[PDB]
Amino acid sequence: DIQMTQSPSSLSASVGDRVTITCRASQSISSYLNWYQQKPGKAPKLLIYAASSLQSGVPSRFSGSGSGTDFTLTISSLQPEDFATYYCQQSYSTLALTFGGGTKVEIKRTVAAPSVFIFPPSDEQLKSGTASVVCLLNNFYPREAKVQWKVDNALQSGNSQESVTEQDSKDSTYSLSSTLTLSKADYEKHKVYACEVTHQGLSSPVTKSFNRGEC
Amino acid sequence: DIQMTQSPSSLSASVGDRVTITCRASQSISSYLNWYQQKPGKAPKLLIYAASSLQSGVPSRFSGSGSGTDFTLTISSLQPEDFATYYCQQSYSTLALTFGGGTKVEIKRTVAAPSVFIFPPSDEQLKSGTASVVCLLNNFYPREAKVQWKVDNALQSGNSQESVTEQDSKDSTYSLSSTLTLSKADYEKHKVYACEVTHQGLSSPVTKSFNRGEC
Amino acid sequence: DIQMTQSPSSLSASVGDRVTITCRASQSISSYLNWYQQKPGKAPKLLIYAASSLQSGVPSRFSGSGSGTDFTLTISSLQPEDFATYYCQQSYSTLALTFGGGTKVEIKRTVAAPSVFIFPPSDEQLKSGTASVVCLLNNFYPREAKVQWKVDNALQSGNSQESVTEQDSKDSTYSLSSTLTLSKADYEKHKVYACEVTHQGLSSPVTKSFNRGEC
Amino acid sequence: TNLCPFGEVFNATRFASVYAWNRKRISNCVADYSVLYNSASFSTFKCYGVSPTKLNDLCFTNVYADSFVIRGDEVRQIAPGQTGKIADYNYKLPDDFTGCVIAWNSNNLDSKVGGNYNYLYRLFRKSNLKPFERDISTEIYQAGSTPCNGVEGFNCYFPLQSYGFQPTNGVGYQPYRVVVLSFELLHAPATVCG
Amino acid sequence: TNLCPFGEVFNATRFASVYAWNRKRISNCVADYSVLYNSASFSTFKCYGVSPTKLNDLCFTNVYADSFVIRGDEVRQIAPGQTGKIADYNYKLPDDFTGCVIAWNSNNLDSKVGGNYNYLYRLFRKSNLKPFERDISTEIYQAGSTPCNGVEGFNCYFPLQSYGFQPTNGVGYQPYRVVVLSFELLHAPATVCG
Amino acid sequence: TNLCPFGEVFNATRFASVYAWNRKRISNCVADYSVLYNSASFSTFKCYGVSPTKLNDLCFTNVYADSFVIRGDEVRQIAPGQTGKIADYNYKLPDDFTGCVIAWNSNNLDSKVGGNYNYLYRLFRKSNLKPFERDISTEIYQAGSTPCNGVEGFNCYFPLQSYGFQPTNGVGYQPYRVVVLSFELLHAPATVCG
Amino acid sequence: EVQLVESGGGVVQPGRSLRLSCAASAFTFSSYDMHWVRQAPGKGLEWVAVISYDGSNKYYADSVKGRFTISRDNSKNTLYLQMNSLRAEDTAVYYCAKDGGKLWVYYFDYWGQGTLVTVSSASTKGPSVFPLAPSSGTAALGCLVKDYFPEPVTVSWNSGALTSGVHTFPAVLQSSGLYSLSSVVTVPSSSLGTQTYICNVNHKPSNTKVDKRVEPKSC
Amino acid sequence: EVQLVESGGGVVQPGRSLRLSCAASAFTFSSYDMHWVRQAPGKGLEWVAVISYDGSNKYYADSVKGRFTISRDNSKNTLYLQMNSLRAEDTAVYYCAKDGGKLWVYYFDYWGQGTLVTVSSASTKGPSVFPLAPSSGTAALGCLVKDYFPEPVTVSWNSGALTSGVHTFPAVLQSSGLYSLSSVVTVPSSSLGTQTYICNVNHKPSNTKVDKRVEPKSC
Amino acid sequence: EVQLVESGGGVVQPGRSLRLSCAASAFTFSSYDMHWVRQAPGKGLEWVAVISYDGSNKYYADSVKGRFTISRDNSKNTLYLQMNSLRAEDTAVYYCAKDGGKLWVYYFDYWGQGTLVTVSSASTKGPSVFPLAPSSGTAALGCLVKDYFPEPVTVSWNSGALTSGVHTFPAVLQSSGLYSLSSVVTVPSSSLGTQTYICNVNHKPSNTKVDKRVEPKSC
Ligand SMILES: *[C@@H]1O[C@H](CO)[C@@H](O)[C@H](O)[C@H]1NC(C)=O
Ligand SMILES: *[C@@H]1O[C@H](CO)[C@@H](O)[C@H](O)[C@H]1NC(C)=O
Ligand SMILES: *[C@@H]1O[C@H](CO)[C@@H](O)[C@H](O)[C@H]1NC(C)=O
Repeated sequence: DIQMTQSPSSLSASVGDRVTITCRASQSISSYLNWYQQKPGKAPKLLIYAASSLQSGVPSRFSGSGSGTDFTLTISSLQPEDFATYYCQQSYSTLALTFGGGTKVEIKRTVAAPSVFIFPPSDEQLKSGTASVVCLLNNFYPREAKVQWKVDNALQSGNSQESVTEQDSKDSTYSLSSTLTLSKADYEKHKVYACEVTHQGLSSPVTKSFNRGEC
Repeated sequence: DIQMTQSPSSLSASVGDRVTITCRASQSISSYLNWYQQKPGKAPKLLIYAASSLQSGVPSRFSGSGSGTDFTLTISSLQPEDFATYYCQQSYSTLALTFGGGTKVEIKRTVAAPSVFIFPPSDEQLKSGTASVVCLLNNFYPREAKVQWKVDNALQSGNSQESVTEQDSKDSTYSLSSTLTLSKADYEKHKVYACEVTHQGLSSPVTKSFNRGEC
Repeated sequence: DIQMTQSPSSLSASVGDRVTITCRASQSISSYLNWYQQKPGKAPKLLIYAASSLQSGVPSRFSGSGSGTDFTLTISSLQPEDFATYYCQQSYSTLALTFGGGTKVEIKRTVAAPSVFIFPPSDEQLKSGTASVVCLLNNFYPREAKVQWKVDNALQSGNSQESVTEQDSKDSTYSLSSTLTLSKADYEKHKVYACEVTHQGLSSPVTKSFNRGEC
Repeated sequence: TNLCPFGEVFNATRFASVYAWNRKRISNCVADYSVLYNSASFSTFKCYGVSPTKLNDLCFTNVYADSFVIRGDEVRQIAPGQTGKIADYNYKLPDDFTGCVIAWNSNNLDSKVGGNYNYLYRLFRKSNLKPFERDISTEIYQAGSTPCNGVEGFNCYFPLQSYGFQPTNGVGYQPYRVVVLSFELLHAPATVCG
Repeated sequence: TNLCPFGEVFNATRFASVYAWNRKRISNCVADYSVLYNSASFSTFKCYGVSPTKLNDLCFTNVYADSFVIRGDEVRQIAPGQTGKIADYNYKLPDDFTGCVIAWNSNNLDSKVGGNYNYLYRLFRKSNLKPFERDISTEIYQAGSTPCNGVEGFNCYFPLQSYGFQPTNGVGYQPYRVVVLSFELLHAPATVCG
Repeated sequence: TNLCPFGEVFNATRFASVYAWNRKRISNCVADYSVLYNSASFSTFKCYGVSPTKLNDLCFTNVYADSFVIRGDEVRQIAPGQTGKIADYNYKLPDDFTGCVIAWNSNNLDSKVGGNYNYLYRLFRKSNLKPFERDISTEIYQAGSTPCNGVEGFNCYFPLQSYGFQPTNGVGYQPYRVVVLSFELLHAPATVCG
Repeated sequence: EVQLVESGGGVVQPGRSLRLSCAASAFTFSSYDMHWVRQAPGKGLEWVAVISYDGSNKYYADSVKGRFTISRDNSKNTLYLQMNSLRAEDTAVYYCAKDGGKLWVYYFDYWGQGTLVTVSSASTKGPSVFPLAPSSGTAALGCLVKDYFPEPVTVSWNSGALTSGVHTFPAVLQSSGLYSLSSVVTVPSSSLGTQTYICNVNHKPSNTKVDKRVEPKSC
Repeated sequence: EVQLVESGGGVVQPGRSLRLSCAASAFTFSSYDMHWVRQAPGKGLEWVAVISYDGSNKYYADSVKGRFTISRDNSKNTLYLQMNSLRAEDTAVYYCAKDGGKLWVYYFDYWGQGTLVTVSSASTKGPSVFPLAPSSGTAALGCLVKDYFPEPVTVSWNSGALTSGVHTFPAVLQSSGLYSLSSVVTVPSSSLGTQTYICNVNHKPSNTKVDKRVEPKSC
Repeated sequence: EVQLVESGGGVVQPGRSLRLSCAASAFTFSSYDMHWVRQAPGKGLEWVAVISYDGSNKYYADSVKGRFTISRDNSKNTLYLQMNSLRAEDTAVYYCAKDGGKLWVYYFDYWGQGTLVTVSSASTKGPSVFPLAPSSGTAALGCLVKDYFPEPVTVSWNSGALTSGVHTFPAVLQSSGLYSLSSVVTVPSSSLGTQTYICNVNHKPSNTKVDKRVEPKSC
């Protein structure tokens, strides 16, 4: 059908900078493209329609251009209230509308070194029958940090899940919690659980490790 | 077996210009290539044999060169009597001789804008049962003009045939007649027949159109 | 498994020159590579182990370097006693060890034009039932010379075999003998046996020919 | 009164082969799309360039109604940017088509116990069709180096292949009637409106 | 006395599927490799990084014993620089592995008259596994453009395929138990020695 | 009297396999091509470099008569710029060959009720033959990485494959005897003339 | 000045039916078409179906075509959205949106706040909370609220007294169908035994309130 | 000074046989080989067969091998070309050509004027002529001579009085096997009703003469 | 100062067994592992099998795994190599090599002189010598020692009087299983009939001595 690619996936920008976002389609559409804005949690909001028309009540800093397959949305001077996720949506396919993947804009601050912590399962969960391990990353910037779980120095994938907090209002740094889980029979079968972290702000990878039932 | 490609397919040249024609073979032949000349309607005539030998009674302006697969025929100074079609023929395959596709040389004149006309079928043909539409191009240069037939603004291909007159002796411009034909049941089933023309001398395509039985 | 490629296959060098030999593996090995030396006829001898360790009693001119897949052995200043064949052997695969193809180093002398001779079968071999033809190359440099057998001007391959003498101690030129063989019924069936030679020192190919039973 | 005769198109007793896609011209009549809205028997109904809803409040210079027959699997192929036998050799659309497309099975009507072979399709052509091009040339295709001098055989194939339509055919192989409703609006008065 | 329990690994009654490669950790015990030397029933015994002989005179920080089951044809695949189903989707090695690999047929034990299907293997994965990576995710693979929303069918496949092991299976198709014995030596005291 | 014995070549009772293409040398004799002109039983007769007609009025230093056997489909392959099994692995021509080629079916003679397998052809070779090269080496071809140490089996094939010639074989599969008549003229006296 | 009110959202087992209501205000609901847009948790927007201004033309997305229903009552300025035989894929947030009619192509002018719909074949279950204590430059502690259904759950630290440094991680629906959530708070390493820390959580749908103490690991 | 005369060309149904004659003059027909070359309408040259000077060696193209025959009579300096079981593909113009014998490779030195041969399973049919009138800066009119067989047909304007601007389009053999031709002539738009225009066509093989008036379309 | 002595090499029919001995000196044979390396004629090295210092660990190459045997007697400082059911592929030169033990990876420190082993299902056969005379700027003559088995054979010119310019070509094992060798010597063209040339060859295993005269071809 039709697919829309929005770039970059996420960008860091500060106040007063000129931001540009590109949206590309599988095939050509003359001017059947729209730009919308949606804050975290808040409902979606319109910014630009037709790719070349400013919506009423929208600041003039937003400008749209492009035709065919590639379109651009540009902000002459960024503002604190503009830090939201922007969607680009095509309209050529009325009855099979599709939207862009989204582009979340964060505040371009200094690089924050993650604070990494490890926490073993509680004996109460041991009673239940399951086991869960928590690897915490706090106050890091940007959000692009790789978290890897090691079981007895063995890489494990897919058995945990990560959750990222929104950019903080105070220091504009993120927090990540990785929960590595398995059953009781699968927990004692191994001895060492370690959480390696790779981040831009780390000169070397940092891993927190422990041994089962040792404290 | 063996195939011979002669380039260009057709070229425009004026008197006094130096013309070059290339002939290429599928595989290599030392000197087993010939150049012949044939005027429109007149029987074929020899110019060069062996690719490096001038035929007796042939003007010195014709010169041949090349060996292996690629051969060239060159005319130092073109003359009005030299405007003919030149064939290049290989001789390495005695019992399966093959000739070139031909290269017709026209007079390099100014670009002539086609005069385009449309003519509907006569009622006499309507009585017969068939229907034919004539699209006429006259006094155009060069001959490379696309003629497209539209039935109710619908492109049709293969149902007509085009015939091109020879380059004129007076103004050196061509004439083309396209006859679009179908049966009586197929003629009234539609309403509009149009003949779009695309030519180098036309800033924009020109189409002549009409509506059935309206005059 | 693992394959080792040593380059060049053979090189010509003179005394005092700096020689370099490369050895490449299918995959990566840290330092599990060795260099050995073996003179013609004499048993193999070690030069370098681990690719970065000089063996005791070995001249300092031999130096090893490289890791992963590509390794180099370098001789700062060549000596007459160093003219031998060098093998590079990997060690990462303890139980499936493999060695290099070998690199024989000859003395870089002037180009020697081969002396070529032809010799027909003796009547004694004719009595036996077989037939053999000898094509001799002597005093040529380098050893890279193509010998081709022609039967009635027809190229023949695989029916003979070539034997190359070692580089000579006096003039450092090689000798080659090609024995072309077939049965009695296959010998008289043809008339002309010729041995064409192609060598770097020959401006044109040289062939020695004869006719059966003519002397 | 001056209503556009869309019914005779959708309720036509017989249809054409795809390579010979039948066309109808609609002009100087009232544009009543209610028949589409009421008709719930549409297997597929997909529009492009303009929404089907706010159409009866919109005028155009002319309307073109294309009709043909394909199989179920080829239904997806009737659209811009589509590729396949039907897409390139039997019917085509531009990169800026403006209109609607409708498709519905006609197995009850366009199938026979002995197989309905009346409908055919082009299977070969030396070049892809231009947009909205109709080709019914009976030229024999040259598939090999040997020229085909009006005769069939080696590297010489009949350009048309007949469809196999039977009551027992699969959904992707049962017949489907397909319509393309295209609206054109130029710098000319629009003679059709809702 | 403080001997490493390698026997329970090689004499384990039951093994795991390759995608779920079982692991054992060996530390603070005496390194007795005589069992390997005495045991002549090894189908394949190939080491890399260090010779198997001068090992009982050598210490390491830790030992990792990997165990799984494959077919005979896949035996060659258990090695660095190897490619194949087992190489990329079920088990992997680095470009600097240091240890040994052992393989032996277990057809008498790991085959059934009705076919031993207890052992499975990953057949699809959108990316090659990282070195020494274990993946047992039950995610349905997306093979086509259409997302697989937790359901199987078109372009939606179960990542695990069960092996067919029977007494009559071919040598390359009969089950084989495979072990990887890896020795790690860091800037830490070595608690295991011969 | 001093006539070239072309008859013994074309009327030879037996022929050779293509890979072992038989050759005859013709010199110091009168060049009588009438046998070719009279003989209308030639399946194919194609010359290159010089016309067959004005040949008996032309001298050359030497003549080479090549003879072998192929199937009907391979007849086209005997020519310069040809590709195929026969073209590259069993017989070859230069880019400047000068002579003639003749071919005729010998199914009545070169076929058996049980199949005539006496004639063979090379099917593999690590490099294409040089012009007018004859190869009858019995070396086993190395098709895989594993060297073939004089034994057949995996990636080790016998270079020769025997033709299947029977009375019931197809035209392209029935045997055909093929001759190449090449004329060489150097800066030497020509001992053969018409 | 446009006001839209989604309502009727809730949770139900798969295969059931649900009705959703959008209330229009401050504009002519009768003279514009309406679209329904759903957005799954963490994903983006997804078009569903659209209705004309007059309610005579109906269209739906292929993913739900023949499964949903869209209707409107201009007299009441109300928009009705019926979803029969719902699948687990239908768990998302729905919004109602105006047509706009400014072009022959559909854009989206205004949106409501939206309402939440969830599908799951599971009953409500009491949450289980577990402490997340630190060990031996500050430290941090937290609580895990795991195995609770459905959303949402309310978490506080020191009965709300502890505010700074508190991060309540977004919940996630695990394969079992339940939800798990992590709450964390960083404290100086000096104060670990003197100050008591108790995470207070309330789950109104299940009517469960639990206050769990957290103490550093001891051995 | 070389003269060649092709003759015997004509039209016949497919599968029949035809004999063609080339007469040699001003050269030794006996001491040179002969080739036959055919050229289809609108295409280029196509080699067919060749005969020796002495008439003992014969060769033909694969396309006709075993279907044609080439023979010569040096006593008469005549060259005979027999074509048995002719196909529709054989419709073309044939020429005879000298050998030349200047090389071991065949070239073509001299050619005749050639003769025409056609194959068609159709009878002669009376032409049908139709007017091609203009409408409402000059204009142009023409006549279409359609459905006539075989070639050729003669066309004139105003019984030959109208010459300037006249273009007689080359004929083409349509799928029905017949021929159609278009004749055109441009005239100033001022003179359209005063001067009468009549295209006069004659077809001698069918013995048909028709003079058709052309008048501008009226409505 | 390390001395190794291979012994026990010889020739045998395929499928038989052979024992090879390596004698150690000037080093502790008991405290190092041993490898066996074989090198085919004209090829390079090929690893076979290895034994520990203590003789308890054994390993062999796949090409011979389960076919060879390696054992050692540290009391005698002797290394034993038994090869059962030998193939024609086993014809090569064997060497014994020390372990070195300088790394966790095996290198080769010292080698012996090696011993020769051959496999062939053929009996010893008397050599056949044939002259290789020149014809009509110097010339050259030679003798061919063909159809002899096994290696080696000794060749001289003029009973050793003729030394300069003599080249004894390496032998080669032909498909028949026998050996052929060529010996050559260049002489000035002036001296061809005055000086007599006789190639003197001896084959001790077959106990055959032949002196063959060479004279230029005469006709
Ligand atoms: C087409 O036929 C159906 C019944 O087959 C009918 O309901 C419909 O009204 C017809 N179409 C029109 C435009 O009347
Ligand atoms: C494993 O079992 C075998 C017999 O099945 C036994 O010989 C061997 O000693 C056992 N392994 C150990 C470490 O004892
Ligand atoms: C070859 O044999 C045929 C009959 O089989 C005979 O006619 C012909 O003359 C023979 N060839 C010659 C050169 O005599």
